[PDB]
Amino acid sequence: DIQMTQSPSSLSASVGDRVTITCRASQSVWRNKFVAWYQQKPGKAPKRLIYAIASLYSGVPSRFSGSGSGTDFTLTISSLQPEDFATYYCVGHYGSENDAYYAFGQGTKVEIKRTVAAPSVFIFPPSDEQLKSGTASVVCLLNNFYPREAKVSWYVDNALQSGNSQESVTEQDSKDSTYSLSSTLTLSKADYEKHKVYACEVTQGTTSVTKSFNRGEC
Amino acid sequence: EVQLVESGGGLVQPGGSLRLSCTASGFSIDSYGFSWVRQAPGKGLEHIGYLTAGGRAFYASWAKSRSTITRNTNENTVTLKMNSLRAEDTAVYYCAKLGTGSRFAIWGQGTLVTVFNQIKGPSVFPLAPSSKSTSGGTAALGCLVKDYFPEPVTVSWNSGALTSGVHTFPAVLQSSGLYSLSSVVTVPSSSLGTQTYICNVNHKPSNTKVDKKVEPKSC
Ligand SMILES: [Cl-]
Ligand SMILES: [Cl-]
Repeated sequence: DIQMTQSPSSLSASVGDRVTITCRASQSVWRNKFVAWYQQKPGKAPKRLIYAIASLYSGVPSRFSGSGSGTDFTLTISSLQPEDFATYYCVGHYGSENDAYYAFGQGTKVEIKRTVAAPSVFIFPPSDEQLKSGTASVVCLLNNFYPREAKVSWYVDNALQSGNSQESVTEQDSKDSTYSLSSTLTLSKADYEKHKVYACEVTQGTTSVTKSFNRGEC
Repeated sequence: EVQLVESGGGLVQPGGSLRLSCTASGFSIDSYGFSWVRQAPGKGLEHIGYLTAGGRAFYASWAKSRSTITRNTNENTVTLKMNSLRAEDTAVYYCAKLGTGSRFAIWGQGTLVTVFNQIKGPSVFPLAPSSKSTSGGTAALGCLVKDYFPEPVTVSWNSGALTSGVHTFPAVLQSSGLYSLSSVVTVPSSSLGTQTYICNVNHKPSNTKVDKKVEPKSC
């Protein structure tokens, strides 16, 4: 049936940059113009910005414009603002006497470039309560930093860990456009009590910050 | 005035069915075509099917074998039924007039359907503020929310009174097949002796709520 092929899947741009998002319909859309653009911010429903290729809905800022010709459609953001952090979707309609179909593009995640910012780093030992369950979780927090790319390595008695940790990252903040990131190391109680020095090593660029603790010591 | 409201969301076992109603107010449901759309957690939007103003139903090919879209003018509703559900069918389901080429566009608020092979309430452990917390500076603390299923869990701090500086991470799927997440907050280190900090963890799927006071650990 109909597909909408959207690119790029993601982009990062500085405030005031011009942003271009494209969508190619797999065949001609209804009346060559039944394409809309939607915006979705974290935790909210999709909001329509533009319809019929280029009609800006009332109250949508004029820095959003739509264009299109043939089966190609483009969303342009002329001066990217901080409140424009979102995922954008094209949606097209195909119709005939015996057809009525719709297709969403995959979405384009737009993130706002900002000045590099180093994380505040925190390490948290496992709780005594958890240890009674037979498992120990060691948590490392990288708070309010930029860019998102960071290497987080776990060391147990100076031994580099592999395969026993998982990371999670927040969505870009609305106040400072930063991220926060957690890395959680999971060990058996037996192994946790078998070692003393626990360290989380955070590397961004040319700098490594290591936060550690000694099991049992205050 | 003009509104669409989805109802019928909930928990479904694999192989089960969902049945969602979309109730219109302010206009007649038979005067426009309406789509059903869904979004898996953290994923994109997927069109399921569309019921024309004329009352003809057209389905995305993948949905045709187990989806039915109907309309009831007396109740002013459009309805989605989908059977033989799998985990991949977990999503927020919306009804909508998508307005690809017309001025009128309207979406319901969305209703969550969760296809679950298991139920398990979370264990909650403190992420205690470090003893090395900087005096007159900033401390980090939180709660570790471990080993629950299905998603989601919600976390507030001090019953919603503490929002500044809170980060609740997206959950990760552990190798055990269970979810885990942490929620952290930064606070003045000078508050640690005086201000009580409680994380409120809610896991509706298991009807479980945990409130955990997080305090500096004893030396
Ligand atoms: Cl028309
Ligand atoms: Cl779609």
